[PDB]
Amino acid sequence: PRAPRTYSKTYSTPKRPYESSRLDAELKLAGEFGLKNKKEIYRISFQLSKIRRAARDLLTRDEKDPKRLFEGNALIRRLVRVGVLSEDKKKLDYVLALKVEDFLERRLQTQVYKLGLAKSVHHARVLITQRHIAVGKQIVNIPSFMVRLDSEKHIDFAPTSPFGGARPGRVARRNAARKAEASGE
Amino acid sequence: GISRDSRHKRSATGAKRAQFRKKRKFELGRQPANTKIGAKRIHSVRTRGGNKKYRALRIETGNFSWASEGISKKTRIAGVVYHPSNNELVRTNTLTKAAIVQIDATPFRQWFEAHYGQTLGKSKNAERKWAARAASAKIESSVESQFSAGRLYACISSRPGQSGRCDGYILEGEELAFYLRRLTA
Amino acid sequence: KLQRKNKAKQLRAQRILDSIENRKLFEGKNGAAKIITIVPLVNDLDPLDILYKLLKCADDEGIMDSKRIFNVHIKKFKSNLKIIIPDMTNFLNILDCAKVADFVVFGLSGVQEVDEEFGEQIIRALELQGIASYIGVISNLSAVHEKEKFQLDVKQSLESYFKHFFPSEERVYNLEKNSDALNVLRTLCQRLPRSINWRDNRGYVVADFVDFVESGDLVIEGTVRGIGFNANRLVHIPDFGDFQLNKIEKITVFESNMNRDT
Amino acid sequence: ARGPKKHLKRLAAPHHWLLDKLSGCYAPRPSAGPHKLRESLPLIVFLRNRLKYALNGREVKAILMQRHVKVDGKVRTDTTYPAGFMDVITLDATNENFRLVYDVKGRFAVHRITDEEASYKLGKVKKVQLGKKGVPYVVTHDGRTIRYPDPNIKVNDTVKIDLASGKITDFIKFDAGKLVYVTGGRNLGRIGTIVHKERHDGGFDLVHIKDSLDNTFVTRLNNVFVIGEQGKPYISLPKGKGIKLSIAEERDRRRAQQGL
RNA sequence: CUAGUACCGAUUGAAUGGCUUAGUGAGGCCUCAGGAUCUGCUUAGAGUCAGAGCGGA
RNA sequence: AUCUGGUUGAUCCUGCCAGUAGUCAUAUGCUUGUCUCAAAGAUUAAGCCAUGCAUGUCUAAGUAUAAGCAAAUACAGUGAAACUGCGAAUGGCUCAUUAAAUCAGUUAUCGUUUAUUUGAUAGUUACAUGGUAUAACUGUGGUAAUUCUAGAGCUAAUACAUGCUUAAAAUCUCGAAGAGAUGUAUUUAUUAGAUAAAAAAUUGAUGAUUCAUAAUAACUUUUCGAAUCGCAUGGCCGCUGGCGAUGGUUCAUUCAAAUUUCUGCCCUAUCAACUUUCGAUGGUAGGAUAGUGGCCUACCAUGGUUUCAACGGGUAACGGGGAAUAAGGGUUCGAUUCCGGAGAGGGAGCCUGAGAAACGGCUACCACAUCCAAGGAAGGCAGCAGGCGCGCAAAUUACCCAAUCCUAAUUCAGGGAGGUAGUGACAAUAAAUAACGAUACAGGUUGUAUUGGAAUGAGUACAAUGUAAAUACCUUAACGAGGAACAAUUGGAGGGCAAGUCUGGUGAGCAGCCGCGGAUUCCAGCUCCAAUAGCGUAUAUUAAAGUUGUUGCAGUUAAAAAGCUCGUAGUUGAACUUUGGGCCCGGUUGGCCAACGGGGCCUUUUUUACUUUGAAAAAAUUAGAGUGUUCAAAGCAGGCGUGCUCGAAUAUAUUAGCAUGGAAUAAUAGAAUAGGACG
Repeated sequence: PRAPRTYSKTYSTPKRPYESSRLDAELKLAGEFGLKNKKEIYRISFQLSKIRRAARDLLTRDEKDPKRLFEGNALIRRLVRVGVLSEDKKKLDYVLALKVEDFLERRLQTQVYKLGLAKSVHHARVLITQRHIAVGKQIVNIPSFMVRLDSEKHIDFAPTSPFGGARPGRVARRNAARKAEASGE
Repeated sequence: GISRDSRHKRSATGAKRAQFRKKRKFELGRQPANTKIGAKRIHSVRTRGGNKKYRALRIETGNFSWASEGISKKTRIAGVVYHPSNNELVRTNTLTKAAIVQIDATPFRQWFEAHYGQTLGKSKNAERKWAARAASAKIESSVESQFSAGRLYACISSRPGQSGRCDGYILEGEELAFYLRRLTA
Repeated sequence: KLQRKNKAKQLRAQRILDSIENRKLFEGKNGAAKIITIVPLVNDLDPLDILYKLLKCADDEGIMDSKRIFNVHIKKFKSNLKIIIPDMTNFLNILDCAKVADFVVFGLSGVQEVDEEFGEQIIRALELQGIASYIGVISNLSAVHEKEKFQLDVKQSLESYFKHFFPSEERVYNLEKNSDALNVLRTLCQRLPRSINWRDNRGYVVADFVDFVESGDLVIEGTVRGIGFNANRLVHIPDFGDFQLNKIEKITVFESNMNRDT
Repeated sequence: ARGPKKHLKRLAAPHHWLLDKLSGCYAPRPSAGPHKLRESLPLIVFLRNRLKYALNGREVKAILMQRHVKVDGKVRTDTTYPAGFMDVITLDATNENFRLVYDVKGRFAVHRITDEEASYKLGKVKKVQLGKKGVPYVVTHDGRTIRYPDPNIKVNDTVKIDLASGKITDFIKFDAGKLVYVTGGRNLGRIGTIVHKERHDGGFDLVHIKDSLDNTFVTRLNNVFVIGEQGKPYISLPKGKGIKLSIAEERDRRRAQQGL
């Protein structure tokens, strides 16, 4: 038979369910950034967990070990590109100081709010899912899309929508027609 | 049929073994030839790879070497006289490798008396040859005394059941003394 | 290990012999017929459409009349079937017909949905007296064709409805498709029904013919299906009450020996 | 199994062919021929996957049956014919010639050669012996047998063969200071010069190699192929001269040039 | 009264499996024989007219 | 990584239990809108099977008078049947047996067979031989019946069987000259295949050979050494010639097979002695095999294994790459996508062939079981689809060779191998169920209620795209929301453990545990909490668990030091032998200098364990570098002008074997009747 397709699980569940102090901290993030699930938080903390595991491992290696040089530089370079880590803090020891809010701040859903365009993080989510936002030429409709530092110049309304320059939507057209027809009465 | 596998034997510790697999074809054996003196009868058998073996059943003449004289002659085989492996082979006149047999002497005498010009018991071209050879006309007394009866002792050196033919050499020296003791005992 | 294995093997031999002992009753033309009853839940359907579409897949037109009971042998499955059709005017006669069946075939319409005042009351009542087995069938789904996806939308609705009463079943066949109708026919021939506890502890038979003799001596012939009969017993007929049998014969004779109940 | 096997499941194929995982269940099994299975390259893989001249297995057969392709100067039509190291492939239309030789990653390169160089190939001497009637012969790695070799030629030497006629025109002795090509194992594809050899009676001899950046490595003698004198290869080398680079060096060059 | 749980232990009832005493033994294969038939040559039947005798399958 | 609750009226311990989280671990209950991706009759029964299909194949180039078709008087296009050749030993399925067996890594054949591919290689013995010959075909028939087949009349070969033709010389035997013999294969016996170095009375290879190869005398019942096919039509005055196809002897090569060295496996002593008649361990000779060997036979000897666990019993036991569980060490699992082994209801035997002890081949017995004219005939789904039975437990009697590849005399035919769609809450990725103003009221720009325009896909559908043809996705004209009924569930509210002094009833129900009730714990209604297209329960297993403890437990009084002493196997065992000091070179890193490493010179100058470096350890999986699949799980791609061009890295992988540097730690050996060293 054909070779197996590989797949993997992307989140982890907190090991004590009813730790009351934790429940409060999670709900503030969801209200601040307009998330729909706790899973959206678990996903981020799962990624952050693995980054620390790798970084902490490398720090056992001596400086000028060729592996620490090669892979350590890759990891730092890759986080700077998305803007999670400042290019001032461009050193491996600072990777251990990142926290969840550093990643949520970079989601397309929040960037479309900080730029204007929308007027709440709840309004921003609606526009993305309804296909009004484009990055460069490509229409994007996923809220969790991580905006790389180059792309921020190119976020704007899509060419093929109202707000972007196309024809009015289905409901505006219906209203104009009935009123025009009645105005002929 | 017959199988040459090791699987059926006990182990060297004495343990008994369970059956691993059915008998394979690549490990077979076959039944013996048991060739007898008679009149020529030979069959053939188709072996692995498409090769052939010849399986002699009855034989009467062979090729025998006069090794110290350096010549070979075809001659008739008279009978079996001694066998190292099993005395029953003597009773039945069965031929195998290393059987001791008597052979008709007359082809060797006719060669000898022409080659050396001397009885074993005419023209310038002949006399000149005999004169050159005459220095080598001496022969072992234990051999020469056999020619009065017309039969010599010989040993079979071919494998008749594998190759279909019976060949050997005349007993000649320390070997002759050894078998004469065994044979008169 | 050997005697472990041996025991398991000879235990399996009993199970397999036991399965044969059950099946021999239906084994062939020499065996007993299986009693099928058709019950359309909507008058739109006409029960003759149901039976006809089944008989086609038997692939012997010699099978295929002023009557409502039919005896059939199916060469394709070497099986004997008796079909009973009730008179859908007489609600009480429906229950009496379905009371004796091994298989009840429920006819559903794709065009008109069952009415609560009548159609459902059939289903509800049959469940509470008990049913030996049941099959859901559709015969007219192509009457709402536009694309067969529209047929599938309806069929899913009917299955969800049907499963409410019979959660053991998850399929309703479409007889307009040869594959389904053959599948239904195979099941009736091959599979065994459930028992009915209160019925099978009694004896019962269905009349092949009836005859009268002089106050009368009514003769019935048929097949035994319950626990059995004895000539000293008493016999109930649902519309008429209790009566005494005087003789039995096997198609040897048995007679009511008067050392009997009264 | 009761006899020889005709199929090769994908994933079991040699990794240096660079087949993808998902496009099918099977891989082309090489026919019996001049080169060992594990280290040959079937023609289908060359025409389809490397040169892109064909889109399908079917189109590859359409090319071969027109007799456009010849290997070592002879026309071949078997789709799974096993070409191998040092062979010359010629496409007459398009007017192109290629020699099969390894990249430093240990893959067969697409290496173009002139119409002049297509006349000859090199061969490693595998044995030398007397045949019937007492005629001596040599055997090369690609399985040719050549009558009447020069009495100086010995095992492990390398021999230059004219593809027309098929006769020896030159040879080089195995000795220190020769150039070598590594043709197996972890160091496959590197080039250097012989420093010295280790004798191990009843075992495997080892050879010490130095490259032009004076890195050193060791390989079994079986993996060594002589290709010329110091600084004078008898054949055109592939791009990059067989100099291995560390992963840090490669990253720097790409972003320097390709990344400007 | 009924339910549940077991022991012996009678029939071998009537079977299944391991070990074992005695006796027998299908089939193909190898080998000593047999020769329904078919056919070559030969003094010789006629210008196919027989017979004999020496071979092969 | 390092939790919480439960033993006095009141406490601290030991100890076990309950709770919690994961599972490429199965089942099951309630619920279910969108995109991508995808396991699936293993567990019980290696149980039984209706019907259909799964292996055949032709080019210019073996054999054509079809009374086939279609249009160069022997033939000439295309082409059914049939002979001939090749294939059917691969693939696909399953896991019953099997515990030094299979298997893994690492070796060997100087111990052997090999269709095919590739490369070499036969001056040595008629202008074309015969039926000891026949299929398809024509024609006469038998039987209830099958891929049953008889009698008669025709004719081919790359089938079968026979049999010729081509140089010169040299050497040896016999005998003045003459005459005779010699290729290759088979069987035997002899011969060569050299070698450290000097003076007198020609020669190959290996660590290693009875190697490769050659020579002499013979042997064989007599091996091979072209009675074959296509295309083209040249040269010289009836002679000579080209490019291919198919065969054939031996050697080498390739795809392979068989045997084989070293080390490694789960539980059990309520298994301590086991093997040898009837091969157990060894020697000599023979037989048999492709070949080594007690593989088998004759004769002879008395051996072989074991407390460092033999032999016996058990496994709900095919081995490995691997999977789950992340502080570290471990524990549990691996029928199942790749590699190796075994089997085709159970045992045994064998034909054909390069290759089989074959089961979509045959023969017999044992157990099942089909048709019948009752005489006979036929059988093997642990291939694909499907049925019965079993059970907690698993899909359609669908379409196609378009892709991946394989087989054949072959570009063309065939392939349930393989692909496509159907069924599918096994597991995995992304993500709808509403956003924003006005007005009224309250608050400092945020809450609570009447009211208004905008936005969109779920769904449906013209079209194009997709595809072998289709469905769906991606794109799109028209239609498609106000209780936006286009209406989100599953478990809880005393504690462990987030959240009710609410309210009505009652005096069977709840509860893993402690407990409630003759009511904050039941039942009903409000309200509230948690996870959410998902949530609950049962069983097994891992972590928390230091309740299996090497890291790392405990034994006065809580479970646990044997009445006491001796003693074999096993584990363990005191100190000591070249140390110090000078003088050069010297690389790396940081400020000529310092530190840290390394080499050389001088000064009286046997055998193992351990550790470093290197080669090896298949791919997939794991860790990990690059790359806007719209993001992601994935994939191995893809960039740039609008022909050019970078890639498909790297690491890890106990133990055993191989090569190499070191000399601390721990073992072993040496000169004492000197029988010692240097001489």
